[PDB]
Amino acid sequence: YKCGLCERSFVEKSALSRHQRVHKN
Ligand SMILES: [Zn+2]
Repeated sequence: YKCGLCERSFVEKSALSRHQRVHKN
């Protein structure tokens, strides 16, 4: 799953969700 904001490919949506801490809109 590509973050869109930094498109790092997170294998699982859980990780993608967690990764938003990095930007959080
Ligand atoms: Zn990101």
